[PDB]
Amino acid sequence: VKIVTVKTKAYPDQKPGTSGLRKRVKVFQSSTNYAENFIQSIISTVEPAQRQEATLVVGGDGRFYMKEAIQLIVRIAAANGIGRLVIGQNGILSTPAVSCIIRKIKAIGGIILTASHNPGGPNGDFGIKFNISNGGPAPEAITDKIFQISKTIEEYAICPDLKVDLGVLGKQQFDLENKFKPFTVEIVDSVEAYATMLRNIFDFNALKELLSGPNRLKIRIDAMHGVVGPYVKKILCEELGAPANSAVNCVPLEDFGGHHPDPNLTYAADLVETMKSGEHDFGAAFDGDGDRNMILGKHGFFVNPSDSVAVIAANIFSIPYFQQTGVRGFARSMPTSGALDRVANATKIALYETPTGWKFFGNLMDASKLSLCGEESFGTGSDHIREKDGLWAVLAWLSILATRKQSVEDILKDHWHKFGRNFFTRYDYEEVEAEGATKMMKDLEALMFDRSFVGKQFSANDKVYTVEKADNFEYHDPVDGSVSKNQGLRLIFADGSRIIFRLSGTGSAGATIRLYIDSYEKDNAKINQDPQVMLAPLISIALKVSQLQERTGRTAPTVIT
Ligand code: NI
Repeated sequence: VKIVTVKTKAYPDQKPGTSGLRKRVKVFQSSTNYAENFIQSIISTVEPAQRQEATLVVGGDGRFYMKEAIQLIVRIAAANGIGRLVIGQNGILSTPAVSCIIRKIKAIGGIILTASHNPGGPNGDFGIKFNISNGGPAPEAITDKIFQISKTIEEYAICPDLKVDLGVLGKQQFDLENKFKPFTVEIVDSVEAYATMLRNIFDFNALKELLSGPNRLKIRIDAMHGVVGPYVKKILCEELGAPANSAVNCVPLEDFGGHHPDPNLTYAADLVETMKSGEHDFGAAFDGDGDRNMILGKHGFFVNPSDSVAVIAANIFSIPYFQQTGVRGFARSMPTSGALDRVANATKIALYETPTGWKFFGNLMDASKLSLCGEESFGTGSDHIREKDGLWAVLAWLSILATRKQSVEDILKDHWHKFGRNFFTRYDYEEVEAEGATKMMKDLEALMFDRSFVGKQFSANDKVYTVEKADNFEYHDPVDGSVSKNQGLRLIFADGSRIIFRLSGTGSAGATIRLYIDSYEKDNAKINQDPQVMLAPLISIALKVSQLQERTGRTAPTVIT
């Protein structure tokens, strides 16, 4: 194979986010050398002396353009001096599986080709996420270095002629012009190392009894045509014995069947209606790359993401891994509800409240301070890998149903009557006019930081809300030293209720308002009544204090979660 050097002209917009670089498919296939430039920049962060012995893992969610970009990664990694590439069969590898293999075989890191729940196909998105040797996403120091290189790059090395068959398992060796060591590409089964790790975390025998036995839990798992479909089939159906019909949408499609792979009540509607029937005991959906999940009980019973980490926390010792390893700590992002706190308080186990994004969870896990973490945005994880894991959360729930022998509906009722209930809801006000929003935030801040703000009585209907604390949440990471200021406007009431305003805006189009409402309840009787009814006083107070309808006009929210 020959090594060619291509003279390239650098790009200004290739700044990698926390989830790597994402741009619509079109930018990648039209902008000459966009992909090649970025890939050579990722490889360039690996210094020469380390390339021969380095192994990089490559894989993706299977959306359109994935195969063309993997063939580009191979040719540039090969010309650049990287000794070996472990590619998942057909290029398919979920984000939890790539994290698992990097750690397993001690790789330098890996390149994950996914834009998570963002749509796929000719007119959709495409992303290139870079993960490091601990198995987790590359930290700011590394993402900005890639960004410094991309803006000033003049040339990239490539083996144009080299091509590998992604469908054939085993080792492929290639010789590169004048170079003494051959380039090795290893095609690995997409599910095997991942299922082997899960085989030692959970008790696949209790689960084989649960899914196959006389009692047989009837489940419906929707993989929304994304990467976890091969995994559902081989692990839940072939190994655990769930009938073939338990796996819906489990064949990776390039456009995700047109529709977005986003695990929620709106996008996973087809599964929510199939669940409403009553035939199934448990239902579940996952996103494009498998690190997020949605849990459903009989008759469509929505198990809120914030309640879900709390239930797994309140029964964590039902899982063999936690029994043999112990629980180092619990954690959640600040917008997420207080249910995990009520479980954490019942034990001498530490609870961390972190801002939004994996980096916070990853750092504490690497510091051996975190075992189970959750987010209100359909995210659940543990320290078994350094990424969230959607299928791990489903087998953790099936292990709890196996142990308990109760329904999902009953596990949450018994949970709310022990720990009390955190009625949680999230209001999304997608893209608004920035000035009004910043006023709504600034005036609110001023009003929150007052002498008479604290301790005061706010009230409407059922409850009396007294302002115990009020701020703009900031975090000082204990591991990397970072400080993340003004992460969110908090309103904390003395009973346990809370209102959180988060402004996720854009210096490109406008600004998104996110309103999260967490209201605590302890009464045995009010605990089971509907969340929109019970949360109404605080939603009206949130609009009356923020004056959102006043400075932005909008009455109703775009999305309700
Ligand atoms: Ni994802």
